Amino acid sequence: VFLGFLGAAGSTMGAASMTLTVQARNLLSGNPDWLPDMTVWGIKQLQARVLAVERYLRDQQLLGIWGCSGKLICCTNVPWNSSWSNRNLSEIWDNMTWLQWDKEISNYTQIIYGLLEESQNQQEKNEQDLLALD
Amino acid sequence: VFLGFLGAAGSTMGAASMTLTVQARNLLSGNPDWLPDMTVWGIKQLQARVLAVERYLRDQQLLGIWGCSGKLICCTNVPWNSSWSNRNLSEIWDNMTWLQWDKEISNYTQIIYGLLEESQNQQEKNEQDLLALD
Amino acid sequence: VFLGFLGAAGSTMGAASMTLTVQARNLLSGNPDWLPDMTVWGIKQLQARVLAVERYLRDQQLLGIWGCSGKLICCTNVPWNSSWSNRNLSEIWDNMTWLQWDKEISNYTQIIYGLLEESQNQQEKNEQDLLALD
Amino acid sequence: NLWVTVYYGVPVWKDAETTLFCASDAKAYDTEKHNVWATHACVPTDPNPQEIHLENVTEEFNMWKNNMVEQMHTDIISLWDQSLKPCVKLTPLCVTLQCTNVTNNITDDMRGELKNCSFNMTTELRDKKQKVYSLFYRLDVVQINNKEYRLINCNTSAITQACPKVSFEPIPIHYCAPAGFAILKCKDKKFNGTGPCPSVSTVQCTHGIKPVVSTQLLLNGSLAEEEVMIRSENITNNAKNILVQFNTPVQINCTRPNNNTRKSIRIGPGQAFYATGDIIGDIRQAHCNVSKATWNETLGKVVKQLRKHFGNNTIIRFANSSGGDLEVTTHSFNCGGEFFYCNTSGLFNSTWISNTSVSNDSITLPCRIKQIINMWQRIGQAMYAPPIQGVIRCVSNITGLILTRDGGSTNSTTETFRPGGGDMRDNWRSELYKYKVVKIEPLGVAPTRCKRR
Amino acid sequence: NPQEIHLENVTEEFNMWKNNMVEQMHTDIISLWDQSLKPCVKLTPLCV
Amino acid sequence: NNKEYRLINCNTSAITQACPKVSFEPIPIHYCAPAGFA
Amino acid sequence: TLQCTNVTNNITDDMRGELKNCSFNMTTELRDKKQKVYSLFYRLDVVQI
Ligand SMILES: *[C@@H]1O[C@H](CO)[C@@H](O[C@@H]2O[C@H](CO)[C@@H](O[C@@H]3O[C@H](CO[C@H]4O[C@H](CO)[C@@H](O)[C@H](O[C@H]5O[C@H](CO)[C@@H](O)[C@H](O)[C@@H]5O)[C@@H]4O)[C@@H](O)[C@H](O[C@H]4O[C@H](CO)[C@@H](O)[C@H](O)[C@@H]4O)[C@@H]3O)[C@H](O)[C@H]2NC(C)=O)[C@H](O)[C@H]1NC(C)=O
Ligand SMILES: *[C@@H]1O[C@H](CO)[C@@H](O[C@@H]2O[C@H](CO)[C@@H](O[C@@H]3O[C@H](CO[C@H]4O[C@H](CO)[C@@H](O)[C@H](O)[C@@H]4O)[C@@H](O)[C@H](O[C@H]4O[C@H](CO)[C@@H](O)[C@H](O)[C@@H]4O)[C@@H]3O)[C@H](O)[C@H]2NC(C)=O)[C@H](O)[C@H]1NC(C)=O
Ligand SMILES: *[C@@H]1O[C@H](CO)[C@@H](O[C@@H]2O[C@H](CO)[C@@H](O[C@@H]3O[C@H](CO)[C@@H](O)[C@H](O[C@H]4O[C@H](CO)[C@@H](O)[C@H](O)[C@@H]4O)[C@@H]3O)[C@H](O)[C@H]2NC(C)=O)[C@H](O)[C@H]1NC(C)=O
Ligand SMILES: *[C@@H]1O[C@H](CO)[C@@H](O[C@@H]2O[C@H](CO)[C@@H](O[C@@H]3O[C@H](CO)[C@@H](O)[C@H](O[C@H]4O[C@H](CO)[C@@H](O)[C@H](O)[C@@H]4O)[C@@H]3O)[C@H](O)[C@H]2NC(C)=O)[C@H](O)[C@H]1NC(C)=O
Ligand SMILES: *[C@@H]1O[C@H](CO)[C@@H](O[C@@H]2O[C@H](CO)[C@@H](O[C@@H]3O[C@H](CO)[C@@H](O)[C@H](O[C@H]4O[C@H](CO)[C@@H](O)[C@H](O)[C@@H]4O)[C@@H]3O)[C@H](O)[C@H]2NC(C)=O)[C@H](O)[C@H]1NC(C)=O
Ligand SMILES: *[C@@H]1O[C@H](CO)[C@@H](O[C@@H]2O[C@H](CO)[C@@H](O[C@@H]3O[C@H](CO)[C@@H](O)[C@H](O)[C@@H]3O)[C@H](O)[C@H]2NC(C)=O)[C@H](O)[C@H]1NC(C)=O
Ligand SMILES: *[C@@H]1O[C@H](CO)[C@@H](O[C@@H]2O[C@H](CO)[C@@H](O[C@@H]3O[C@H](CO)[C@@H](O)[C@H](O)[C@@H]3O)[C@H](O)[C@H]2NC(C)=O)[C@H](O)[C@H]1NC(C)=O
Ligand SMILES: *[C@@H]1O[C@H](CO)[C@@H](O[C@@H]2O[C@H](CO)[C@@H](O[C@@H]3O[C@H](CO)[C@@H](O)[C@H](O)[C@@H]3O)[C@H](O)[C@H]2NC(C)=O)[C@H](O)[C@H]1NC(C)=O
Ligand SMILES: *[C@@H]1O[C@H](CO)[C@@H](O[C@@H]2O[C@H](CO)[C@@H](O[C@@H]3O[C@H](CO)[C@@H](O)[C@H](O)[C@@H]3O)[C@H](O)[C@H]2NC(C)=O)[C@H](O)[C@H]1NC(C)=O
Ligand SMILES: *[C@@H]1O[C@H](CO)[C@@H](O[C@@H]2O[C@H](CO)[C@@H](O)[C@H](O)[C@H]2NC(C)=O)[C@H](O)[C@H]1NC(C)=O
Ligand SMILES: *[C@@H]1O[C@H](CO)[C@@H](O[C@@H]2O[C@H](CO)[C@@H](O)[C@H](O)[C@H]2NC(C)=O)[C@H](O)[C@H]1NC(C)=O
Ligand SMILES: *[C@@H]1O[C@H](CO)[C@@H](O[C@@H]2O[C@H](CO)[C@@H](O)[C@H](O)[C@H]2NC(C)=O)[C@H](O)[C@H]1NC(C)=O
Ligand SMILES: *[C@@H]1O[C@H](CO)[C@@H](O)[C@H](O)[C@H]1NC(C)=O
Ligand SMILES: *[C@@H]1O[C@H](CO)[C@@H](O)[C@H](O)[C@H]1NC(C)=O
Ligand SMILES: *[C@@H]1O[C@H](CO)[C@@H](O)[C@H](O)[C@H]1NC(C)=O
Ligand SMILES: *[C@@H]1O[C@H](CO)[C@@H](O)[C@H](O)[C@H]1NC(C)=O
Ligand SMILES: *[C@@H]1O[C@H](CO)[C@@H](O)[C@H](O)[C@H]1NC(C)=O
Ligand SMILES: *[C@@H]1O[C@H](CO)[C@@H](O)[C@H](O)[C@H]1NC(C)=O
Ligand SMILES: *[C@@H]1O[C@H](CO)[C@@H](O)[C@H](O)[C@H]1NC(C)=O
Ligand SMILES: *[C@@H]1O[C@H](CO)[C@@H](O)[C@H](O)[C@H]1NC(C)=O
Repeated sequence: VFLGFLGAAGSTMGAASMTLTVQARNLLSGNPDWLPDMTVWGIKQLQARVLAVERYLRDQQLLGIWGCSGKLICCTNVPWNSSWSNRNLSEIWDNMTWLQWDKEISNYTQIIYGLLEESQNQQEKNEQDLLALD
Repeated sequence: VFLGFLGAAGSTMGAASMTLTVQARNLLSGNPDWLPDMTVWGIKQLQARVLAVERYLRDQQLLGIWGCSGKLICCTNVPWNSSWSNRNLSEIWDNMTWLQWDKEISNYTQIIYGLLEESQNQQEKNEQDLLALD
Repeated sequence: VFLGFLGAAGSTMGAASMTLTVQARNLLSGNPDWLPDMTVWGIKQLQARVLAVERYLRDQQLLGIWGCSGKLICCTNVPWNSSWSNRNLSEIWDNMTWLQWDKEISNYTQIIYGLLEESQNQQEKNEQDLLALD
Repeated sequence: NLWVTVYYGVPVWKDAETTLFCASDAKAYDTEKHNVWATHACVPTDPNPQEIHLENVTEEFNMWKNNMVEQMHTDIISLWDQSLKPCVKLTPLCVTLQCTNVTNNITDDMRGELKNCSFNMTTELRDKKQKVYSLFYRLDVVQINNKEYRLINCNTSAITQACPKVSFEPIPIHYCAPAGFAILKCKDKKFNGTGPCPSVSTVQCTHGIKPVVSTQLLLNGSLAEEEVMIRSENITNNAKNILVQFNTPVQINCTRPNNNTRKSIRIGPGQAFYATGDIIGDIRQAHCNVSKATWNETLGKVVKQLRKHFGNNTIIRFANSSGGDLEVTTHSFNCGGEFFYCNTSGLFNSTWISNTSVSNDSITLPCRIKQIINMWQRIGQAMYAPPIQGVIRCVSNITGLILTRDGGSTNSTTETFRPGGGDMRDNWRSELYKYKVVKIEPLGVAPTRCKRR
Repeated sequence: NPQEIHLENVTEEFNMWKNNMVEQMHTDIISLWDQSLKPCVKLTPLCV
Repeated sequence: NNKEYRLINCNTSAITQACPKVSFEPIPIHYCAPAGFA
Repeated sequence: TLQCTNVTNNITDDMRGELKNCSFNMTTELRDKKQKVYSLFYRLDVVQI
């Protein structure tokens, strides 16, 4: 079910996974037209919509250095750790929200980005170069 | 044949398909250097070249939410509808321009974007997650 | 070995190839916060960080028109020319820096970009369209 | 068995503060007043306001730590200065003014204070100078010692005249969220201001807000939902103000009865100063009418909402203001161009029994008028209000109050709620209490079973 | 080198009287006058 | 009403002198299209 | 125009003393009247005409 923009903010992570392209399509282009030339009030909103794409491309950069690169669901080769969220499957995706998930991972989330940028493409790419000549 | 930028605007869609990378390379970087610090005349042209990448990334976002993501020719899994352009093959690609094509689709084009953003990656991704565990 | 940002500027190209994601992660987001509203000194630094993403997306465009598109190591189908760097393997990757490499290619580098944007995706894509119907 | 998987586009937000937009409201081209408040730069409103309710969502709001109020406060101030920047300056008006009381002091028990001032003003040319007259009005020096006068506006700051082409009629301005961010809108009828909102929706552009500069009485504001709200940053602490929102709008009618006229005397090569001409017709003081039955009912409805914090079956009082600044002690606002400074002492004489209080079709309020305002927090400038040619009458809804509690050991005795104000940010919290700005963080990680290569 | 590329087989409908390029150069020349005369010498005491 | 005179420029608007260092000789100015347009 | 005066202490004019007790008609708060003030001082100045 759609329910529009951010409609599944309190639903399950499996049901909210069914609304990924809706939250994405409305974050980048909230296009305001600035054809009128008004001096000092443009530099505040233009700085805002320039920092918007600076924050956007920072996520695309993190979504580029990882083996994941399609702007969709994507799988990696880094194993899940039992210390992170000591829970089984379907306890998460059918009784948890993305907010409460990010809250429990916020303690351990900072190292996961490093485990996705070094443990893979510093070695996966190196293995791809050392396994394609044959 | 090349014929430079926009050289195949009146040619066939098959011949113009042979000049995709030429129209792309000259739309993003028309780089003007703004090292001189002139007060009020920069905010108009800088707003122009900021809205340029805002319009550019809007297309990349639409070219990201779809199964298509390579900045090239790309195929999907949505079938063509006989109500859209009641014409056979080679009647299009050898006697039609991209302008006249966009004109006839302009009546039916708005739903095709929805058929490419929901009928696929809301389901293709979901099927990819439910068909990769084996 | 890491050695941080630009740590392998004088190392071998094979050892520096082990630090690609480090040089990439720190070039795009050097995020300065511009919440304070100061009139004339913002337009100089904001123009700088707008030309930063204009130069960034120009590389992504060149990294998009080529068969290479993953922001990683990537291989093509254009053969190496003996006129470019008359050297064997392991003479480069174990006794040369990326700076000295770009210096020797600077004489012949301008045509390589053309050989990667036309000799491939003007023909590789066309062959992909003419070899997928079966 | 299970591996980490990234998900791009998850509904995850973190509260932050960033620059917001502003809306044109779309009738701006048909206004053609050359410049309204923010018609200058704001962009038109979307055809359909994307108001999406988020089910199962409880979000913690806090209107008193909000950064949207600081933005609208800094937008209004920068709106004042940029509006008065290209207009006519009146620094040569700081001269000596030999003035005279108005010719009609009839029954000096009643008051009459307009000063038929004449002075040597500079002219079109620089060689000669001409003598003009008729600045008028109560705000003035007493002189140093026909009696001499000068401007005490000149005793503080420089003076510039407001452009006569622009207007002060508030255009509905609703702030808008930029790309990548969102605005969360509380929706339950009763809301403390501080606490979790169980019914939250999201929008980009907010609902239409009229920038109204008013003290002691909130005007043309948004009505509450079903019950009168008593909001405060800290109810126990006395110094913190008590914002009130009304359920039923209190009708108020203000009039400047003096059928007035203007004079365009020429000063300098391009400038032109507008002076208050001789009053045509009879004269009497400006006033504001509030129906006594509606105000009696509104007080009888607010007193019950106030007893919930201060005691069931107890008495509360509220007298008039204490004293101090004229903009603080008086219900100051604008209408048509003139700036009414009415005294609300005729409204706040009340003590309350647990069932009643301790005809007269209406309650009238005396009101003085002022044209030179030092309301600007930059004390380097002051604005001269141009005279309005004709009679002025404007109606309005009263939706709010700003009250201060008398401190001390008044527990066993009664409490007193004198009116107050001063800080402009309190005028905005009655409209931005239900709004919070959040930034979107769509990068999420979650374990599923899948394998690459 | 001015990149002047002719587009064969192309007929484009032009209208010089509804053009917005004229409005831009009109608003550029006026803003050019004011910014050029802004820091110069004022002669208001010459009105004698 | 040697006869007196004044400026009728002063009868309309303020006056400012043109900078003597700048010139009014027109430099060839051709407009240019930004990125993404033609 | 500033009618000035050497400082009152030139003691031993072999050593130098150069601060000018200047007084002048400055404009005031109002535009009608003008007041006379003093004490600009210091070596940087004209010699007059
Ligand atoms: C602030 O709070 C104060 C106090 O709460 C409010 O001020 C008060 O306002 C009222 C209304 O104006 C003032 O009331 C006075 O009313 C009398 C008229 O009533 C008297 O005389 C009647 C006949 O003339 C008589 O019938 C009345 O009742 C008697 O007789 C009946 C018969 O059955 C009997 O049953 C009763 O027991 C009585 O015996 C009653 O005696 C009126 O004359 C007053 O005005 C005149 O006099 C005053 C002072 O003398 C003078 O100031 C006026 O100018 C005028 O000359 C007056 O209207 C009451 O006096 C006010 N209180 C004070 C302290 O002044 C106030 O409204 C609130 N707001 C503000 C803005 O201040
Ligand atoms: C709170 O909200 C109320 C709305 O109820 C506001 O009250 C309105 O205030 C405005 C501005 O002062 C008033 O509009 C003015 O009306 C004057 C009288 O016009 C009469 O004739 C016209 C034409 O038929 C009628 O539409 C109108 O109702 C009257 O019968 C005008 O002279 C004023 O002119 C102004 O705008 C014109 C536009 O061209 C300019 O040329 C003028 O120079 C000038 O700027 C103006 O239109 C209005 O009458 C009030 N009443 C309403 C709508 O009920 C409050 O001001 C507002 N704020 C506060 C703090 O209370
Ligand atoms: C506020 O004060 C001002 C003064 O600063 C005052 O304006 C003056 O009003 C008087 C009213 O009598 C004007 O005096 C007359 O005005 C008429 C025009 O209406 C003239 O025609 C008169 O001159 C005739 O009579 C004179 C008598 O000797 C003759 O000498 C002359 O030749 C004419 O025949 C006379 O001037 C006065 O002119 C104005 N002042 C100005 C500058 O216009 C104003 O009325 C006061 N307002 C209030 C409400 O008190
Ligand atoms: C709240 O309400 C109270 C009353 O409950 C109110 O207090 C009153 O204020 C008025 C002024 O608004 C006072 O009246 C003055 O009293 C002084 C002496 O105390 C007189 O000198 C004053 O007259 C002078 O000015 C007149 C102007 O023309 C001259 O004609 C005259 O010759 C004098 O120079 C004036 O009468 C009044 O005394 C008080 N007190 C009471 C209880 O009435 C208070 O102002 C209200 N507001 C606030 C902010 O508290
Ligand atoms: C630089 O020059 C300035 C002048 O521009 C000078 O300032 C003046 O100093 C003198 C010092 O005597 C002041 O003169 C006296 O000042 C006292 C106050 O301290 C007054 O009380 C005096 O007046 C009384 O005596 C008079 C004598 O007749 C009486 O007439 C009068 O009624 C009083 O009883 C007298 O004015 C003088 O006032 C100042 N000038 C000003 C404008 O204040 C300054 O000192 C010089 N500095 C140096 C270092 O040379
Ligand atoms: C506006 O300007 C007029 C004229 O410029 C001012 O009139 C001036 O008034 C003063 C005060 O009375 C006069 O001073 C007196 O002069 C006489 C000699 O003329 C002298 O004996 C007295 O002791 C006193 O100093 C002054 O002369 C007079 N100017 C003229 C030209 O007559 C007027 O005061 C100014 N202000 C206003 C508010 O009108
Ligand atoms: C120059 O401006 C200042 C203000 O910036 C003037 O100060 C004024 O001083 C008077 C003194 O009486 C203040 O009056 C106040 O009255 C209330 C009662 O109404 C009393 O409780 C206070 O204690 C005080 O006496 C007045 O508010 C204050 N401000 C203004 C705007 O008048 C100063 O007088 C000005 N200079 C001259 C020469 O007038
Ligand atoms: C505002 O509301 C209050 C509360 O309803 C009104 O108070 C009421 O006032 C009337 C007349 O002033 C009172 O009636 C009189 O009461 C006296 C008490 O001694 C009695 O002797 C008279 O014969 C007469 O009955 C009434 O009791 C009082 N209370 C209530 C509950 O009605 C007040 O009048 C209102 N103000 C208005 C309408 O302007
Ligand atoms: C500051 O202002 C005062 C007064 O505005 C100036 O005083 C003026 O000084 C001059 C030069 O001595 C006086 O001129 C003389 O006037 C007499 C007649 O009064 C005449 O016979 C002489 O031939 C000479 O022209 C002038 O009258 C006097 N002004 C007044 C009102 O007395 C003063 O010079 C100004 N400058 C300074 C630095 O103080
Ligand atoms: C204007 O106000 C003044 C007072 O400021 C009034 O002047 C006094 O009026 C009384 C009448 O009872 C006379 O007895 C006094 O002699 C007047 N004072 C002076 C100085 O003359 C005056 O009545 C008021 N009205 C008018 C029309 O001037
Ligand atoms: C404020 O003014 C309005 C309009 O002038 C008043 O509304 C009128 O009230 C009278 C008396 O009840 C009615 O007969 C009219 O039909 C009303 N007109 C409208 C348009 O509603 C209002 O009563 C005034 N309020 C006060 C407190 O004076
Ligand atoms: C201030 O400087 C002046 C010179 O510019 C000194 O004036 C002279 O002092 C000598 C003392 O030897 C006298 O003989 C002269 O007559 C003075 N000149 C004049 C013109 O009078 C003066 O002494 C210095 N100091 C003071 C206190 O004024
Ligand atoms: C899990 O995390 C802990 C502490 O971060 C680490 O010691 C352990 O090796 C990790 N295990 C796996 C399987 O990643
Ligand atoms: C074609 O479009 C029509 C109307 O939009 C729709 O009813 C029909 O199902 C479509 N058919 C296919 C094959 O998409
Ligand atoms: C190498 O480059 C030369 C000159 O650029 C060219 O003539 C030759 O064909 C190239 N050979 C290959 C194999 O690319
Ligand atoms: C007249 O003006 C004087 C100015 O000193 C003022 O004090 C007095 O109250 C006024 N008289 C009136 C208005 O009756
Ligand atoms: C309000 O102020 C009182 C007195 O300082 C203090 O005891 C109380 O904790 C405060 N409450 C809040 C919410 O700030
Ligand atoms: C106190 O509470 C009771 C019951 O909740 C309520 O009926 C009463 O109205 C309250 N106090 C007053 C005097 O309003
Ligand atoms: C209010 O009225 C109720 C019901 O008549 C009564 O029980 C109560 O005592 C009254 N309270 C007061 C203060 O008169
Ligand atoms: C006052 O509120 C009433 C109730 O909806 C409304 O009809 C009226 O238009 C409002 N007036 C103003 C000025 O907002």
